[PDB]
Amino acid sequence: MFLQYYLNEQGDRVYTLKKFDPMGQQTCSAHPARFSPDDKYSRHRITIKKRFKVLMTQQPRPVL
Amino acid sequence: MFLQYYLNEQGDRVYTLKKFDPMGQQTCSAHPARFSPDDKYSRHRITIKKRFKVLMTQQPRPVL
Amino acid sequence: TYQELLVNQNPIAQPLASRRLTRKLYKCIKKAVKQKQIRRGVKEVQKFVNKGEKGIMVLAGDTLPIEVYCHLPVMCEDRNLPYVYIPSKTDLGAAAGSKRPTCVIMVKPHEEYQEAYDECLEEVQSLPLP
Amino acid sequence: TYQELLVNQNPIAQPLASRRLTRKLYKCIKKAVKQKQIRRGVKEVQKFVNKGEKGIMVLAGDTLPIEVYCHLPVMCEDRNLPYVYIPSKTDLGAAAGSKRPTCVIMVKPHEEYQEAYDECLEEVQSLPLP
Amino acid sequence: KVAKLDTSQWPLLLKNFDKLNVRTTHYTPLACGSNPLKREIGDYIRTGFINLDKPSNPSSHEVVAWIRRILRVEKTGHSGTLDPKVTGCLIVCIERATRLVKSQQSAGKEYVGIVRLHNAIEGGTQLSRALETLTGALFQRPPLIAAVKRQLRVRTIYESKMIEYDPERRLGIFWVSCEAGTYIRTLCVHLGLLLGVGGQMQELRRVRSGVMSEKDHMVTMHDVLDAQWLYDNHKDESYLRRVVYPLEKLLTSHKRLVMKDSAVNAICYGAKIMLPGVLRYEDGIEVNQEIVVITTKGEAICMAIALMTTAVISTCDHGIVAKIKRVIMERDTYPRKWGLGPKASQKKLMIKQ
Amino acid sequence: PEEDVAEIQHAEEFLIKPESKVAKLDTSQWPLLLKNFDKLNVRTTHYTPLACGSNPLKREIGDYIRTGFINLDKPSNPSSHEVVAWIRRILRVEKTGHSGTLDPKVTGCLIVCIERATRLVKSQQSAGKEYVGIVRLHNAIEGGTQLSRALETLTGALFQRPPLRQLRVRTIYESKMIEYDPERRLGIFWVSCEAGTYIRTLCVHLGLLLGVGGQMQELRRVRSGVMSEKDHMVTMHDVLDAQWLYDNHKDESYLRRVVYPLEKLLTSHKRLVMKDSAVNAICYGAKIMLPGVLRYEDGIEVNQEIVVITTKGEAICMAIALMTTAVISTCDHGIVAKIKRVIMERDTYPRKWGLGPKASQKKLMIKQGLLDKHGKPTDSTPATWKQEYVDYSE
Amino acid sequence: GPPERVVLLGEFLHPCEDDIVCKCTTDENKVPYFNAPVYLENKEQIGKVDEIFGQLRDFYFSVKLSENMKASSFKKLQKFYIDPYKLLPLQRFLPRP
Amino acid sequence: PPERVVLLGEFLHPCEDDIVCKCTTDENKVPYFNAPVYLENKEQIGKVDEIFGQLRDFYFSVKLSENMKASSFKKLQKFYIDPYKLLPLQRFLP
Amino acid sequence: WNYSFSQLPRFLSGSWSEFSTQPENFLKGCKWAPDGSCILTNSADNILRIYNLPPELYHVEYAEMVPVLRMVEGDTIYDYCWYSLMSSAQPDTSYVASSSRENPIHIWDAFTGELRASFRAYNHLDELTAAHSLCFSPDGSQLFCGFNRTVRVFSTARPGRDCEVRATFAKKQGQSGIISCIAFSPAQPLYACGSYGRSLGLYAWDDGSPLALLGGHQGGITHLCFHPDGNRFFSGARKDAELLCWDLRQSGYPLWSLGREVTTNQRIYFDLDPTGQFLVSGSTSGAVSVWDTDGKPEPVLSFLPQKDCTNGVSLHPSLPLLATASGQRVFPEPTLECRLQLWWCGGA
RNA sequence: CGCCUGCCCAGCCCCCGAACCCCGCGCGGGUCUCUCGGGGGCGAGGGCGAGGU
RNA sequence: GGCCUGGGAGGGGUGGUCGCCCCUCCCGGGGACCUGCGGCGGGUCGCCUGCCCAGGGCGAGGUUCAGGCGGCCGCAGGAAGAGGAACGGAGCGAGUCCCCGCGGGCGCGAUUCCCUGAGCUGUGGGACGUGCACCCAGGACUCGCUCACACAUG
Repeated sequence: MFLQYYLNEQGDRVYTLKKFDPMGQQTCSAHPARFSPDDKYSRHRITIKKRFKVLMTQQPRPVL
Repeated sequence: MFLQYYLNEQGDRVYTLKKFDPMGQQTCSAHPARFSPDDKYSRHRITIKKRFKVLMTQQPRPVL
Repeated sequence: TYQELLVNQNPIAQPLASRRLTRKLYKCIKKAVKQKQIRRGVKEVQKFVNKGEKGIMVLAGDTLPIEVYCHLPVMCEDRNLPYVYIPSKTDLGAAAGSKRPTCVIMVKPHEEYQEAYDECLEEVQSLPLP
Repeated sequence: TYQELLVNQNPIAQPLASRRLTRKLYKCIKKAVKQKQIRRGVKEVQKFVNKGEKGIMVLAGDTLPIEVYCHLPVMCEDRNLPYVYIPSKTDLGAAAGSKRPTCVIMVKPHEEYQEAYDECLEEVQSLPLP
Repeated sequence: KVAKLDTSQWPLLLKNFDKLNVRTTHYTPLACGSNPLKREIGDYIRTGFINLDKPSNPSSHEVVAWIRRILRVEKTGHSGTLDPKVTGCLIVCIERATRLVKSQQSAGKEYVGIVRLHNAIEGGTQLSRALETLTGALFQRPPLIAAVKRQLRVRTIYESKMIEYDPERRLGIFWVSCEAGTYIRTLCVHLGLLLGVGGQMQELRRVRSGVMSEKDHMVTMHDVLDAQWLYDNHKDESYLRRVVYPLEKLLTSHKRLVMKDSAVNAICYGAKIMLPGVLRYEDGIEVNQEIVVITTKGEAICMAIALMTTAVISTCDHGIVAKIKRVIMERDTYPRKWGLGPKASQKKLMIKQ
Repeated sequence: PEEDVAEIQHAEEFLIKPESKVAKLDTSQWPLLLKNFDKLNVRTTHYTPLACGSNPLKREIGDYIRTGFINLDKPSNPSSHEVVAWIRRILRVEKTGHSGTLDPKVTGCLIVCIERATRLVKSQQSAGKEYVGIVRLHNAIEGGTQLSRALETLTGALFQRPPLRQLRVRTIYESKMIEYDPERRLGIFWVSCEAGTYIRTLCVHLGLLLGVGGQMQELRRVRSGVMSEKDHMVTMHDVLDAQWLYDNHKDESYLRRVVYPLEKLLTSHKRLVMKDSAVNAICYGAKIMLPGVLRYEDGIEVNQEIVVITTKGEAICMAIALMTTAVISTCDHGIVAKIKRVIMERDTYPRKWGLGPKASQKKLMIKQGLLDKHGKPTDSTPATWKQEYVDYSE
Repeated sequence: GPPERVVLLGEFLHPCEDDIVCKCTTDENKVPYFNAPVYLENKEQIGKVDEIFGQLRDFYFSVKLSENMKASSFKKLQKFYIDPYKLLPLQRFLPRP
Repeated sequence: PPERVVLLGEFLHPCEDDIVCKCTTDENKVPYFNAPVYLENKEQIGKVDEIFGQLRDFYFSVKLSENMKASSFKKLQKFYIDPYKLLPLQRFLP
Repeated sequence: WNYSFSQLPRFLSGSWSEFSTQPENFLKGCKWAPDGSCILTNSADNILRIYNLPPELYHVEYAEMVPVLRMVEGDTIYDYCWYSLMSSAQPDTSYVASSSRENPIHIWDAFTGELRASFRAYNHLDELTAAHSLCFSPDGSQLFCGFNRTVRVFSTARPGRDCEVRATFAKKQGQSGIISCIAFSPAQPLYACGSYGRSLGLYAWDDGSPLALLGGHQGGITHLCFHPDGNRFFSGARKDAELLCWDLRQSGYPLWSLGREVTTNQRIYFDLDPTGQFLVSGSTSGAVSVWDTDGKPEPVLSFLPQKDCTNGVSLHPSLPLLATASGQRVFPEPTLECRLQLWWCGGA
């Protein structure tokens, strides 16, 4: 997978083929993680996402 | 009993087993004083709590 | 060492005894315990102040919460009994030959330490009152 | 370079290995690569930890998205395995003897290099919680 | 000086009233009510509650008995039992505030307790993991009572935290946030089984009862006795007015609906809350939602169930905004002012004519 | 001073004073189809609300999921049909659909509609879509200006053919070059296009037009109609975890960040607020007649697709406007719109047609034998009724 | 007496004060009766279900052992079996619709 | 062999084993898939495999017959088709 | 070899260094295993320690003794004991019972030092109560243990909460207080319970029915010993000068009184010979006193192990070895190390 | 091929080399889809003249 | 699937204003309310009907799952003009359920009533006298009494 990105000042994705930003830091991979329906690590993912305050519920609420 | 506490810098109780807090002061017991309904020392408690400016009526009034 | 205990004092712990007066009071308690002439608990001290038994009532100035013993100062002022605070409850218990602390002790007078008792009594009554 | 790699870091990448502990871990991995004791990638490490193996699980702190390997920390805590985050993904793969980056590897013990393994293990066991 | 105060510093249910949606600004004020904080001491106590710090010897029903001797009132309730040796936050509702006990008893509690383990564990992290395991919806057997075997039931533990661990005495402080009716003694037994060493709850203290906590407004039993004494002997209310708080403080989380003075007495007699009497209404009123209906002086009239949403109120011109759940205010606090309105007058006129 | 504020709170009297100024609402922050509810033109305020439905955001969790969708970030192994089948299995739900088939190795925006939101899938499938792909050229090029010129050339209404059928027309609205790498002969392009545009085919045509030849290396969908990759986008892990958290901790919080009500897809459309009595009639397939219109938005035009909503902000149906805004404001009677697609279930709101004045009049005349059994005129009908009553069947 | 058949109740985890803690692994996540006899696959009674605890879909149970049994006897991941009439469905404990 | 032939398009730069051609058919008429492409003398060059570009101005690639080579054709060299394998824009446009 | 206190006991190695880890540590008795293989010691650090019989005895200077096991409790250890029918030839018999504050009665394996079993005593509220005393029956089938106003009887075969409860105080009548010690008659089918409430009680083994209730002592009773005759037995108390001699015949009143200095709230142990002729006891002063039981017991010897309280004394069942445990609670003032010791008491 | 063991084909994951591409003056240096070769892990989709009850 | 059908005008052939066939030009028609669900849009050996020689085979048709990606057919619900400015409430009391770990809690007296126990414990533990106050309040259902039957006065 070649497609990478870095976030703009506006907040949107700037797509790129390079593995570093103009400002030095690493570009994230554009594609989401692989998923399989047999996954039984929901407890595990939630447990540590709570610890570091990165669970989706704990973020600022969206504008509707 | 076993539960003690000391106050942090924003006035929250910080519970602990240890008799001294991290700054070397003694920790208070978490539990209130034992009460008797036949207590006849109401005059006496008001008398010296007024004297040392620690009666509840002399404190800053709560914001509601 | 004394100045470190001064951090732990109550809102109501006055008049606090001087560093040397604290030492005199402990030595008087040791002699009174040997003679079987003290009362230790609030439970006890309160009972015999009600009966009207005289003595110097020594209080621990780091007692919390204050509701446990803060009635006793006024009970003494009703009957003109001399009372005084001291830095710590652990040392007050230690003075009576005990590992556990206590928040109040009342020392009764007796012949064997009458001069030491009167020396303590004299300085207690001389203290400035808040 | 170590201090520069903190800019690239991941929200969940703690406890992070120190500059010196990172150096010790790479050399323990390289020794384990020669003896073929390591297990590389999520699929293998997840399989072997579930199967019943024990050792030290070295995670990469540059990994994104976190969903690829954020289940592994708790898989260790269920079986009391030690784990630690090192700064880079590319360095982990180079130390593991691969020409691609890698997000996680598990180092197993061996009689050949127990001195270096013990220095890492005890230091990693000692790491404070965030 | 009230003119200088921002609306965010107005007391209790009048706080941030300008951010409620305004239906109409016109009504005829009546000299009937007071602000809940300025109620005459008798009425103030009869509509009030105490955020008590329960002592460690008596049962919670003994404590509320003692409070109703002291204050000289006929009714009290108590926001969930604490066991005889347990201390902490016990909301004691007095008289007309006892209408609110179900809302207080059903609220989420928080506890700080000590578990004693019967053998050594590896360390504090192992206890911390067993607490994470017993987060979420748990099975707990309710204890036997009068030889009546209650069935296994489910209770949620929202959060858990391992505060301290002492390997010498094998003692561990824990903090638990949980649903009402959770057995913390049972939690410590399970926490011991999960570790494999065994365990018992050494000690317990409730640090929160829904809206009230030990952080603010909490008083001991001595304050309650002492405040009453000062009122009895010196005719000073000051101490009582810091021990007892008006029941409006328990309702500050609820969505509000402000009513005209004309409507107040009608609602107290059992009339449904109609839309022509609504002055202001909060954002986020939903259908079948429990709301608080208040006067323009901030007094709670009733707990009501909303039959219109916020948006529906904005569009309509008449009709049932809410039905009553429980009337708080007494009848004839305000005068009868119903039947005087334009449509209601027209109805009675056209029946007569 | 904090203490000075506390002292004023207990000393001085507080009162919501009477005023003569006009009561002005602010509905700019209200959720979804209730946003700027104040700005809609008001026909009438006089009706009886029913208290049956809910605000879309605050439906009970079962009803919330059944009337909702997921802006999914599709993972790179499975097919789009397999992905929605997983979501159907996870949420323990009967039916699921999606906003456009992404190929197995393609990622990005896939609006997965759940149960009763699956009535919108045709509208979502026809919506305009944006892609970010990588074209891999078989031979070298002079520079990235040439590949940009090829994308400039293929901006417009194009001929296209499916991958391995008939020739088809597909418009590409806008195209752009993000960057090009001469070493590995890969070029990132972004394209906005209509639904059903084949991007594999576009990459081949870029290759032929340049002369070097080429194919699609990889693809990602960044937009699917109204939803984008920076708008509430969620992964398959989130969907699984949010359901698990609801199952094991009884916590709906995570589900309500994952799933959104179908009304969020319809926020672009012009609104027509119906009276609560008219709602279930329209769900049964009635005409949207003028007596039931409470409010109507500015700038409705003839043959425009409008969303018809309740007073609580629920979507009843998508509909085609027969009257303009100006006509609705001035006319006495008529058909305001006709149904395109009924979203809301039957008997969500109760069955309250035939109770009105003019409807009850017609029922009475049929009972009296003044009209026929099928509501049609006779010779005996009064000239007042016969002239006034404009029967819409005609 | 011995039941006609027995269904998988759970697997052995660590012992705890002379009774055995077991992870529950029932089909359809069914919950055992209190004091329900626990059998090994040979249909020999080892004990009775004492405690039931943990999350709804990942719960444990302790087993008060029989007169002749010892907690040291059991090995890790050893399976235990229950009379299927002495289970209840999970739906019972889940909230009313 | 065709009865008669009509212009198909002119030669554009070659591709890998194909020749790309810009269409210049009368009234923009679109050629059929797999239709034989001819020279001015009715000698078949190849067969039309792919058709692409905008509806008004579009291109077509020709899969060459085995004898021909892509490099041999001159710049703007014209190519032909039988008129029965052409289609109007009005089929595709609406 | 046979016991003889015609001469002062000769010193044999003891342990002092490990007890000095904690400040103000002190021993809380010592007990030989009933086969005579090793000695068990309690201490104020809440650590039971087992020391093997010295190899240098059978093999002169002896090195400082080192314990083969340390088995840690998390709270004050109220009582501890060897299994009644222990033999070092059988791993199934070699184990140590131990009770502790707010904890179950733990059973420790005497070879490996692992927690082997747990007996648990709950009150009517289902809260765990700790046993203040422990005693195995002379068959080794049952584990008797004392609480406030009640003895419980756990079956040794079935470890757990299951127990036969025996109330000693019913409707303000019977033996009151915490039952601080149990002991069984070698010959008769009975057991004797001492309490911190002054009284002694005798009870039938099979039923738990009271046979007698005896006064005598002026403080809380701390220890009991039956003579190998079966008729005669002895008792001692805290803050009480007399060690009272009793007899099952001519009951109701103690036959003799033996003086010893006890000025603390301590369990100052005493022990008989295996033959039953001598009786040894410790003291708060330090002086270990010896009496010949064979009339009133005649004073034979008094010697001083150390300049400190001798809380524990234990006599070896086969060999002439006296063990002595030392130390006591130090009381503070506003602003010698304790030790186990062995002693040869054989004849010349 | 009822069952079990073993072998072959297909599929999935990891490492190395060659060709191709890029840069410099037959040579040197640096990357990556597809294709070809080698090594490691894994049979129940298909086949088997072998072994066991 | 090189769509289907009717009328008028002109030219050619054949037979007894008339019938039939072919070509060219012009014009009309292919209808049947609204909504929801399902099926068709080659290849599923899983079921049924039919055909042939508790079994086997088949170029046809159909139902329920699985797979692939507007038009027609079938079934079901409606045949809808959109009502109602007191509807049908409250507060108490009782019976029955839910809730529901509650002999323990409090005080005083005398031998300082005993006790710094290694036993919790003097900010409290116990013994004996003695007295005292606790064991509800809520919610739901059901059958009474009281107060109203209220659209909220520009």
